[PDB]
Amino acid sequence: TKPYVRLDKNDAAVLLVDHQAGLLSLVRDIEPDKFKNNVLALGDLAKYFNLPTILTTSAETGPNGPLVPELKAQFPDAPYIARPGNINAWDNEDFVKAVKATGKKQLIIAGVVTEVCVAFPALSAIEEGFDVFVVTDASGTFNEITRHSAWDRMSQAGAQLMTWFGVACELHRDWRNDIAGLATLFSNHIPDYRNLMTSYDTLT
Amino acid sequence: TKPYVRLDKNDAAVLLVDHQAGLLSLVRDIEPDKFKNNVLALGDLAKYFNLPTILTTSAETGPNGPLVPELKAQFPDAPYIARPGNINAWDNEDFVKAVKATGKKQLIIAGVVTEVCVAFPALSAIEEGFDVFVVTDASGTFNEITRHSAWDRMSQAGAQLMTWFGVACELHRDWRNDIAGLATLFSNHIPDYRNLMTSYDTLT
Amino acid sequence: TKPYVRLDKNDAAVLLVDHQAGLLSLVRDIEPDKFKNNVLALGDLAKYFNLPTILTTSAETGPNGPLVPELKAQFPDAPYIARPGNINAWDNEDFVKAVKATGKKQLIIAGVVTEVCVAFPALSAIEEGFDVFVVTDASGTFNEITRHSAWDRMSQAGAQLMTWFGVACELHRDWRNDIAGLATLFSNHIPDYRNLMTSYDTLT
Amino acid sequence: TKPYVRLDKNDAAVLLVDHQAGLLSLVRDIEPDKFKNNVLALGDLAKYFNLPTILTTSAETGPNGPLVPELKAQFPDAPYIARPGNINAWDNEDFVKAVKATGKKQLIIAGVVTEVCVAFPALSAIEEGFDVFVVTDASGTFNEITRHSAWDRMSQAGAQLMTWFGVACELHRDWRNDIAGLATLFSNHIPDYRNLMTSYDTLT
Amino acid sequence: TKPYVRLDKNDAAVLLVDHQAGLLSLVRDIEPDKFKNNVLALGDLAKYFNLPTILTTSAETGPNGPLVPELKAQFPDAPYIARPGNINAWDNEDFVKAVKATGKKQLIIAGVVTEVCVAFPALSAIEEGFDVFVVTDASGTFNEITRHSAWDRMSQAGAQLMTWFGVACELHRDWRNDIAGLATLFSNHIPDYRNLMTSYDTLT
Amino acid sequence: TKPYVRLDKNDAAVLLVDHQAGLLSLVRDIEPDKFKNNVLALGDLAKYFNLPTILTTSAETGPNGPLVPELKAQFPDAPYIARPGNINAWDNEDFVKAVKATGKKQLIIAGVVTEVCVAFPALSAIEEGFDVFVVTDASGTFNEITRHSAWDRMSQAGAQLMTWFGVACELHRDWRNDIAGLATLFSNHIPDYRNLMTSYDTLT
Amino acid sequence: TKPYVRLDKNDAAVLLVDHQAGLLSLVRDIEPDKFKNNVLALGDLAKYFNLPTILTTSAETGPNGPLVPELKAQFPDAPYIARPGNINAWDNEDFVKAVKATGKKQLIIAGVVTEVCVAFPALSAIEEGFDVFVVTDASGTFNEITRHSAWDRMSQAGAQLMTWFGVACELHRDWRNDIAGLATLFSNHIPDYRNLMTSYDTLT
Amino acid sequence: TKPYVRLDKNDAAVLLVDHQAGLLSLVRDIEPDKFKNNVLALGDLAKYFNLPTILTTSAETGPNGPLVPELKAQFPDAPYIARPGNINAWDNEDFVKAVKATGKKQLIIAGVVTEVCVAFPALSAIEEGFDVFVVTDASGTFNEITRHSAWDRMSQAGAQLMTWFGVACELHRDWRNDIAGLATLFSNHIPDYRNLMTSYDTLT
Repeated sequence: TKPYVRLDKNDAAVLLVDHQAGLLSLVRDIEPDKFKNNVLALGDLAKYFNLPTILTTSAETGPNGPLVPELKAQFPDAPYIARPGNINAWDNEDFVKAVKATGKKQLIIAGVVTEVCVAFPALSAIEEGFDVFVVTDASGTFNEITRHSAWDRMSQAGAQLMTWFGVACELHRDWRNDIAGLATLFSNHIPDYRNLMTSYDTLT
Repeated sequence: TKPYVRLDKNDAAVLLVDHQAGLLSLVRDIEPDKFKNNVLALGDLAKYFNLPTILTTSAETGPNGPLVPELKAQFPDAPYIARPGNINAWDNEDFVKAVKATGKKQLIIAGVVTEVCVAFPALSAIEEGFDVFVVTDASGTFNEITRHSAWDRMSQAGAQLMTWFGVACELHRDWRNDIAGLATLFSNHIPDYRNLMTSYDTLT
Repeated sequence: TKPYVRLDKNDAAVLLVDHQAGLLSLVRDIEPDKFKNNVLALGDLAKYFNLPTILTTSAETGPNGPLVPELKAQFPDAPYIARPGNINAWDNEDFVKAVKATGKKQLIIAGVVTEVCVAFPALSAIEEGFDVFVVTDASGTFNEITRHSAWDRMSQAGAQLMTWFGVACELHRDWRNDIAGLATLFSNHIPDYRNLMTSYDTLT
Repeated sequence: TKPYVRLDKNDAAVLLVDHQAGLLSLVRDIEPDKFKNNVLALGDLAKYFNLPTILTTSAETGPNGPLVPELKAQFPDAPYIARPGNINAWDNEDFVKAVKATGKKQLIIAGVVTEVCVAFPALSAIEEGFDVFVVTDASGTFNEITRHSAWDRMSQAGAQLMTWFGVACELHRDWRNDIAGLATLFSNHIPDYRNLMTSYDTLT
Repeated sequence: TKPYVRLDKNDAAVLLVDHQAGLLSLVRDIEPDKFKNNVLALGDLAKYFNLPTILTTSAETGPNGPLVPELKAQFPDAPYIARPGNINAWDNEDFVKAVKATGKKQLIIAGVVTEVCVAFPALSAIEEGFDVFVVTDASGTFNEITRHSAWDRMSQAGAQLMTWFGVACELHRDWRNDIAGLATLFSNHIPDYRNLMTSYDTLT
Repeated sequence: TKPYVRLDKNDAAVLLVDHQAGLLSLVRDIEPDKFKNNVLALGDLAKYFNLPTILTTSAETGPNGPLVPELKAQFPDAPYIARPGNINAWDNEDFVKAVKATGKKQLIIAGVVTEVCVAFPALSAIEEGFDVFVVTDASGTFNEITRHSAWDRMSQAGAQLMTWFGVACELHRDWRNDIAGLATLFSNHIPDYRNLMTSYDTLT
Repeated sequence: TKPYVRLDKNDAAVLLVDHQAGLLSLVRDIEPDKFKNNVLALGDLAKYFNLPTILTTSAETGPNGPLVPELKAQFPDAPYIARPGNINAWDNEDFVKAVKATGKKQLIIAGVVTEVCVAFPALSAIEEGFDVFVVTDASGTFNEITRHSAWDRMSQAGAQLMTWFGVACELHRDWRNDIAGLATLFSNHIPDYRNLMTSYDTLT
Repeated sequence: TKPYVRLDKNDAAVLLVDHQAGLLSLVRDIEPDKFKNNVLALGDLAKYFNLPTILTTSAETGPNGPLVPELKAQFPDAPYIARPGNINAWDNEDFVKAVKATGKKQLIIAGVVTEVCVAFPALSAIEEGFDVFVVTDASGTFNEITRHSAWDRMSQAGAQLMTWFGVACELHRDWRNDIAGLATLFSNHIPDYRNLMTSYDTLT
């Protein structure tokens, strides 16, 4: 029937679009403590799984502000495309070149705002033949209407809507591949899971 | 794959349907301060991008009331079709004529109520072969159920659900085309963005 | 493109499924004051537009309770199928016979609970070739999850999700067909509209 | 048109995935009192309808914890696959073997978390040709975003989204098949229905 | 300890302040169907218990609009003070004179907006020595912040916050005083109670 | 300063007012699964701590319905006052005589609806000198406005607003008094605690 | 009884504390469109009623940012105290001296964040003998918990919780004092009122 | 008037009650990411201001679980009272002796669950003459009803309801006392503030 097009840690690249200091103030559909944790979780999983990662920003030398320091620090050697004008990152030639240079068929995309910086390149990438996976809990926007309208638009085009924990699990496939590593990622980003670990660890 | 059918500032017309004084009191799915800002934002972007715009009202000489003054004042030369009876604007011959006279393939539609004044002509237009883009945050209705039911119906038919900021960004494409102009539109309609500008401006 | 399959007052029948006194206590996804008004609005529009209407109940001589008095009183000559056991009304031969006897291609369906008494016959009817329109604001269920899951299932099958005011507007098409009649229906079921009428009437 | 692919009590198996003590603490999209009742309702209906049932857990000898006692106690002879590493149950050979051994075409799936333990095997099963029915109110996850993203993904693939009461009704088809039995299931899991029964019973 | 200052049907007057057609459009803290039902319930109970009732409006010949027709029709002989400018009804001499002429110590107050038309006269009345009971569910305002701030202010001054059903029960005291009358009031304004009545009646 | 007037298991009585099958359908401020669990938790703790308990109903032979079976079954020897007309239970002589016969200074009260069946007797009791503790999560009403207004009124009079778990902990004081007993109460009424217990037990 | 301590336009001063561009990004308990409108409404009413107004900022030459431009522009001659370190404005000598120099007994306070920049000086002022009125809808903070805790603290101390429209009406007292002026204030800050005005005006 | 009883960094002690790994799973009134951040923020501010801090746990060798690792690690020399049975920490002699040994008049309290582990000792402390400040956003419970009922009870007794950021600002008083220190605390626990800092720093 419909094939299950699942994330393959050897055929996926991560695109982090415009998670900038100024732009994050516009994010109100997901509260800040949760949003910050989710964005950092996504960066950590990209690093953990060793997925080619591409960073891009929009007019960072203005109100939009610089890329949040964590991402910059975490991916010092990753392609960093500071777009001076193109709103849709896919319209930037350097950006597309970097994406295609990863040689990956699957693109895991997250950024701000959801309906512009994520949706535009997601739609462009789908037209180009890529398998697109949107991390909806690591992408932010004005409110639930701007968010849900974007979800509808991306889903309609064929984008798979996923969340960071789901992304990590589909990529990892098996705990035995590295229990401690995945457990650390989860403990660092899911207070409830960390608590379960604490109790289990002190008891055993 | 699925082509990205994106807004083209040279191939799009804006249809503002029944944003009337009386009818706005029926809008309860989007709070008034946000709704007013969004509707005015849509009018401002239509003017900014110079998109052929069509205004229409339903039984304005009754409880429905007159078109909100801002729109009337902003588009004094635009086609203004006061429909005496047709609920679906597409059933009004003058309305369809005005729409087709714009010569635009893409129609950006917003109005009240979402499930009637927006959905009916959106569905009619899709049947006629137009590419329809619904501005969900500049369209209002009774509640979330009447709204979401309409979204489902329009999406099912092929309408692209968008929000005003997304619409502006897809139309503009590149900041460099006119930075100050887009920045002004954003500053006037996004308090958070205006604040970022204020801080940046006083510092630089 | 996709044809706009709109309600035709001459080709539509209304199916009111299990709006029973006991069963209404299970409805918690739509608050009671709004739900009661919406159900009565649907009955009033069915009567106003003279649409063949079919009433049905499930094990009414038990906890489920009798059909709410208003509907019984409003459609004294309509087919009334008290199903002794079949959960999906479409599984009741008398019910299907009554539906087909209306000779109508379009079926406007509402009832309780949304995911069972509305969804089951809606899906059965779609398989039989009928054009189905679900009145989502006149159908009730346990909570938003049971509701939204049902919406997804019905939409997936091809059901058009609509709300009562939208249904009335698509059926009427033109105010001039009978202004006072439609205005009365609206005034009786939309407090906000009634208020607009009051102000307009005392002023003119 | 689209066939109504409805649950058949003779052609359906139930898969209960990772409803573990530790993992249930991660469920925050559905409040605990409702979630517990729903999960137990699903187990009770599986038992009532005599549907082949498969239990599976993920790294139960760790923070994830043991399967909740109720399920273990209710299905002592059911296949119980304690997966030591595979996140997607479908990747476990014993699990798939047990599923296929039931000889059932329809799979009713529920578990935690929705977007991983339910979605992954649901998608895998759809690819294998099974008719999948997801019990959305007996599956739990972090929040509404992780949940709704998963719903979109499963629906997109062809999964039918259902809720436990709907599942029971589609399976039973007719009250007369066993009134007391279904009534007991409902009374035990729907406080509102139990109240209707109490009043009716004391009066009659 | 603190005395229970309860409503006495022989020492209470009802003040209905500014429930006008225009002003009701400003009420967004309580949805319209519920609000309409609650206001009409309060009018019905005032009439039922034969309580001296005072109607008052603010600049009714302007955007504020006329008093909702039902109240005017229900209390044709009640004092009706059309205030031409005084915002706080207590500042209008005719209004205060009317309140004092009732000879009642207890004042049941409701109106729109709650923080102005209800709060101002309630605070004035408390200063004057009256026992004030505010009907919070028959008073409307902009949002929950304007509402809750007013509740705090009124409660801080000593006003007793009540809701229409509670008001009716405190006034009635005993069902046996007139079962049918109170039952009718409840049936007409509480859909859930009406349903209970329908089931009970058809069975007995 | 202000003395901590805490629950004393030897000086407290429990008043369960009108938790009737019909009346529970009116409870919409607290969802049914949680509400049922909370009411049964209060009944369980009253039995566990051997507190003198008084059951009372209002017009049970009518739409209001019988007392929920569990309470009747749990307190077979408790005073059971079927009030034929008095809305405020304190106005019923048998009720007050029973309360006073317990000899308890502290009264733990819960019932439906909170603003009438709980608030009225609570206010009456406070006037009489009793220390009143309202169990807000085992008392139900129409919505949050009817609930919060009642809380304000009760708190204003001096009632202490508590919830069942807090009630249990304040009465118990020390785990060591009977660990297993309190643990069982908690396990039976708090799914999260039960899960903690399951994991801990299987591990130790 | 308790005196109604109402706003007197001749004995009130307005304190606008820290409505800075940077600090406004921290405000998430009230959405931005509404918040901006409310802050500007308060500034407009302060100017309209000619109330002595005091502007103050905290570390404006840093992340906190400059005062929003509108307030600066609207009150060019008002005392403007840039506090270099004192968090509670009352601890700044110039600030207190300015407040006392107004000679006003009543202080209308608003600012960000509500639990610090508003609450601290409000509590200080109350201790000093001033009558404090907090504008809760023109004060912003992190979330509803930080907000409601502050309301509790301020109310507990004796502050009167008000909202901008209520503030305007209490100060104005009578429409006839200047109908057009108050009407303009309302029209500019309440979309629903503006709509009422539009319909009324076009009709008359 | 009422004195402003403000936090004094030299006369305040911090009581962290039962923030245990198991018990945190019961916290559902505040989402986990925010709750974790708030608890860690309170621990950080207690350490920053060098306030005598007391850690206490309830039956930690059981389902309740161990104290979250961060608090243990942050306060290695703080009194740590493992209570073997006393639910209200004030009933534990070592606990009270430790509180009194600090010599502090003001007690900043936080813990889980708010209506038991925080409320009980807060009420006990108030009776003993202490000035109690409850950190409502670093205290967790089952839901909003259990939370708000506790707030009411604590406030009624005289406790001051505060939140961590407010606590930090009231203790600090002046930025100049140590700008970098307070800024770091804020940056580490308020993503919005951190973003403001990032933009400001890169620009200056």
